[PDB]
Amino acid sequence: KPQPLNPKIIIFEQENFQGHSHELNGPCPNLKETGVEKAGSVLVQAGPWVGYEQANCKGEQFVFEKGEYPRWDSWTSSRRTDSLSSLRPIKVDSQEHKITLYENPNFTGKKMEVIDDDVPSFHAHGYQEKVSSVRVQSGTWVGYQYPGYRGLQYLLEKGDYKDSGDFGAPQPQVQSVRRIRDMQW
Amino acid sequence: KPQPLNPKIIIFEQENFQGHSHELNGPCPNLKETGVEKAGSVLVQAGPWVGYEQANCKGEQFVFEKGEYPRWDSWTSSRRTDSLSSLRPIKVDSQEHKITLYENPNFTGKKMEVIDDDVPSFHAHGYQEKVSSVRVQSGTWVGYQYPGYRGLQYLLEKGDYKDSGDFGAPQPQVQSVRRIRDMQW
Amino acid sequence: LNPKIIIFEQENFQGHSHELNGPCPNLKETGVEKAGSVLVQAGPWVGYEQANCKGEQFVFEKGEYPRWDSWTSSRRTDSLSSLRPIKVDSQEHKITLYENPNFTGKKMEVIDDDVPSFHAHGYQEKVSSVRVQSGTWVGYQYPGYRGLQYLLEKGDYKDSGDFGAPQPQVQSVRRIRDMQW
Amino acid sequence: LNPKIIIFEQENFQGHSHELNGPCPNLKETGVEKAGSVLVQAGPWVGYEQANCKGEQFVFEKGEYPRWDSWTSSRRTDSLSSLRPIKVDSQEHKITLYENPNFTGKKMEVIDDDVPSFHAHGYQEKVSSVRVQSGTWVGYQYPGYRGLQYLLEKGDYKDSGDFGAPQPQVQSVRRIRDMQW
Repeated sequence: KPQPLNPKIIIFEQENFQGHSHELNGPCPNLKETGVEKAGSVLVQAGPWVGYEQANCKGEQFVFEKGEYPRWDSWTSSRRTDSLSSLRPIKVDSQEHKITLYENPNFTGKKMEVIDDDVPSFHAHGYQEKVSSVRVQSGTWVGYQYPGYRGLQYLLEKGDYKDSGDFGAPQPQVQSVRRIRDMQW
Repeated sequence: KPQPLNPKIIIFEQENFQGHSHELNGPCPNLKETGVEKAGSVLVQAGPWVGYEQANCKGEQFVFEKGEYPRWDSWTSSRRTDSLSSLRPIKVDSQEHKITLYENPNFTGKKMEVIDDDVPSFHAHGYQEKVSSVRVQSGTWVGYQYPGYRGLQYLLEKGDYKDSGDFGAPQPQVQSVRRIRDMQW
Repeated sequence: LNPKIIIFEQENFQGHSHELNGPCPNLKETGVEKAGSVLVQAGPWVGYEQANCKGEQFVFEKGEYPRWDSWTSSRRTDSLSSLRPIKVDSQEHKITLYENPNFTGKKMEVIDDDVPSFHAHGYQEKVSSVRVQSGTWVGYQYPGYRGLQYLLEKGDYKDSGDFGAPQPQVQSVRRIRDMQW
Repeated sequence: LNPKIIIFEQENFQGHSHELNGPCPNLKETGVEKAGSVLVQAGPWVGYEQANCKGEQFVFEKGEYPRWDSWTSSRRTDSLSSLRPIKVDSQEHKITLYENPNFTGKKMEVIDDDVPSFHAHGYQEKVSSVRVQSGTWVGYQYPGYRGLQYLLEKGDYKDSGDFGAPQPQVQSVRRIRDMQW
């Protein structure tokens, strides 16, 4: 289906998602000046978002996340109800480290997208093709030449690498990947 | 393609996988009584396998894994050559913990297969359907009712569970999963 | 220590204190209906709505639950009827590097992860024994997995030789994860 | 400590010892052509075949490399021509729970993982401060994530109140992983 370019969330009316609801797509510090008045139920189609008990954002919050929230009890283990007054999307910080290898130079064709997780045989994660291009989004990676990080070593830090010509290889042969994980200087 | 029911590995002859090779599918404590004589190169189509320098299995081993091993230097960072004499498959011990949720009772239909990794919104790992069956292969899991492991709790230990009727739920509603990870008794 | 849970009388840990170290089907009548707290000193356990460990459930991990409002992210249950220690299927991959031989002095316990270099872990000593508890590992000579490989698998390695190490040098250890067949 | 590498004269750490704490383009001529060892006391660094840091590479992590046979899982290189400290992009998600207020005494550092219960981690004390370094976390009241939620995000929380805690109770912390939009 279509992939949202922003947070979504349809706080309802009759609970159980029955009837009469409004979709809010970004901060909304109140809820009367909303099609709705009292937080009926909640449907989250892309989050996460963080609530509040007191409009203008203060009070006992709650963290809603993709899924269905069928009724008041539903987003408060607290049994402390009096619904939804503030609704802000959580703009979550998340730290991944990605190197993405490419089939043919110029970063096109079949790729092998790896993250944090280190990989020894590219041949076993299903990639089989030669490796000619690479775009290092983050982390410090050290791509070997055979499986079990053995043979020829190549350092691969932040920056796209278009050819072995600029990523120091003879045969565009990287069987394995390793992430450097620690410094001490 | 077809999924092997056993280890594979075609130690070759002319290096670079050129010419004249033999496929070994299980322990083979020697290599003359092989189409081959001297470990030319190695192609592994399903491993891992562990070698040796001295037939009958003793000496300086090496661990080959899916991928191509183009020439002697290739599976020895040691530069200590004199090829392959013993070839045994590694029958690796690996410990995963799996709970696998099901769409319709009787463990059929759309499933959500989770491992070690805990999951909060099933709705966000792409599963959307109700949850009526479950087969707990391992680990100690505690499946909630909404996202963020909230609402109703269900314990789910080793054993298949055919209905809420036997897995204690009212509405076949498990939005989240959690693995118990530690004991202290 | 076997399971240790303390059922109290009322909120905020006041009054009636009792311990428990095993299952309990009708604790409700064993002398406990005033369940207005819960302390776990070792578990995890499980509570119930009804008794005989049947009914909507709850799980206790360890530490305080001042009011029923922790175990019932609601209130649609009954009053704590039964209890029961939980049995945890938790697998781990433990290798343990013994500096001296036959398990002595310096020691490195590795649990699931890959170690490109022992030095940075504080391990600067030789290696002579290796008693593998789970999983398939393979020990390198120098760090970064370069050098001599040493499959190390479920079992005991008596000496560096006892696992093909000419010299007792092993600076790296990494888990073998997959199985292709 | 800045990068610290010691280039030696010959095998097994014998002879000529030199330290290094920065890059070095032609160390080969700086007085070092007899590269028959390498000790890393802090890195990681990188070697080269040729000089100017150009040529087939190698990486040193920390601890001993008695003979060229570690850095060259071959021998198709030149003799150690340049060196250079490495810059590591390593992200972590650190939350740190300060027992007293304004950062004092007991403290819990959490790095990436989910903590269903602090008690089992040894943390049995209240909470009053929380200085979040990375990632989006959310603090529970009781353990198992039941109770009061507290988004805790990049920044400093001065007191339990300073992050909506009526009472300074927080037994669980779990990372928020996804972003849907």
